[PDB]
Amino acid sequence: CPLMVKVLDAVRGSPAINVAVHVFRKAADDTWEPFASGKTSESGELHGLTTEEEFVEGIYKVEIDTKSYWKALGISPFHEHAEVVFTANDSGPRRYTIAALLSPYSYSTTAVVTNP
Amino acid sequence: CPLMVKVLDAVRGSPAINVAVHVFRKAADDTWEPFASGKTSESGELHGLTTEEEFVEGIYKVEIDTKSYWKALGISPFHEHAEVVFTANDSGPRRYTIAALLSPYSYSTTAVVTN
Amino acid sequence: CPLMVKVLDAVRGSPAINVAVHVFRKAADDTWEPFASGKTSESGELHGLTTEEEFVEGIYKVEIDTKSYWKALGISPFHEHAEVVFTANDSGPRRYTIAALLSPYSYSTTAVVTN
Amino acid sequence: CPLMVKVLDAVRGSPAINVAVHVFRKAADDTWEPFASGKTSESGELHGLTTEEEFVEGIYKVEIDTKSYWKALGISPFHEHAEVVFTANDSGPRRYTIAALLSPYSYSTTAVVTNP
Ligand SMILES: OB(O)c1ccc(/C=C/c2cc(O)cc(O)c2)cc1
Ligand SMILES: OB(O)c1ccc(/C=C/c2cc(O)cc(O)c2)cc1
Repeated sequence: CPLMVKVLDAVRGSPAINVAVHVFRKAADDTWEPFASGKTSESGELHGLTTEEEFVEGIYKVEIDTKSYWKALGISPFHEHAEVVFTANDSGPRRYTIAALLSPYSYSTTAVVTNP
Repeated sequence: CPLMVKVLDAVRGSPAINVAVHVFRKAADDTWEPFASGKTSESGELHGLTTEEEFVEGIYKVEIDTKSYWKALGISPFHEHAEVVFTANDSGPRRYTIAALLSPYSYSTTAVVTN
Repeated sequence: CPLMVKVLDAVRGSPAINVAVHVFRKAADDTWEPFASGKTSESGELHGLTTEEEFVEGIYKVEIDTKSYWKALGISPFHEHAEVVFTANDSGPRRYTIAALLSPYSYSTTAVVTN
Repeated sequence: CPLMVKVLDAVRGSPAINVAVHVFRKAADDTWEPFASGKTSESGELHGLTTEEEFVEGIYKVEIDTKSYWKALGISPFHEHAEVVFTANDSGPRRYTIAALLSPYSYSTTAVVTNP
């Protein structure tokens, strides 16, 4: 798994389950092209977004749909979503974990980048 | 001052000074149009971005140029920038502070919304 | 004001008001002796804890009563309190702001140390 | 594993490896008694601190030695350590993950609490 997303809920102390995630990749014309999407599992994890072959060098945006997550719990949150934008694989293939910790008016995000 | 942005450095324990910040408002065609911008002060703060009259309900994006900040310090960072996207809502008098706490591979952001 | 404490609420997007805060200084016997305390203001801030003369180098603990804050809101929290333990060091004129951003099962804290 | 600790490094974008962790439990006389200790692995995880039988109801403190971690990397950090204090198992047995994300002048901590 070259790219994994993990989402946690800071209000409930739980994984954030069924969170929609959309990944885009910047194209040659500077537009964002759809690249992959999915939703988090019962463990707050989203695996299988892409493959080693498909995950080439580029600028990627990981959009986490936090607003829909909170609304389903009856909370009206501040943000529309949480976006994570980064250059990937420009020094060769790496494994990326994008983690986010969510609250209704705040979020934290970090990356764990490893060389296989 | 209906909108203020505050940026802090989690590595050095200081305000993040001279950081470029751009604010955009979502247009009817779903495109991001420039709304306001500036550079954070010595206290890591950016004031005077807009006025009560101009800051109507809508979807706004605050883009913080974190990459340039870390590069200026010789530190290789993860993110191209930090983006904060939110809806402004009229529900009594509201002032919005968007705060961001920066590290090379991580950031936190919160909103402090007061009367 | 060599030491200020600022507490924010990540659930409601507001200052955390009327939060009890206790500051301790580590004694020679390795026990925590009370140093200063108060309750955060309407802006989530606690000023006037100490003076330049009293705030000497040493190890300090700031304890924030997060549990009472969440209980007052009907929310069951994880932590008994939030504790921030640090050394004050003389290295030119320093002012310390200890900030904390609170959620029911999580908190972030940072130090803003300036001249 | 009723109690696990996970530590991440926000400067390097990596697990925080070889971080010392000490767990204490409040005794009847209100003193902190040593309960368990260990250090994080190459994945930033610390498993096997305790057992279901030993991890009874109580108030626990998890002390993460962040200062020693940073000093070994040549950084002089702000905090002495990061402390996490919580009541455990007072509504019956739960599984606890205590996570922390570290920077030299800041840290974030969250808990993931699950019912097996
Ligand atoms: O079970 B796991 O593999 C696991 C469990 C918890 C985390 C938490 C990460 C995290 C991210 C943040 O942005 C802030 C924070 O305090 C913690 C990661 C992996
Ligand atoms: O105008 B002020 O006096 C002010 C306003 C907001 C902050 C926010 C701090 C903060 C701390 C964290 O640990 C995490 C985070 O996202 C933000 C600080 C000072």
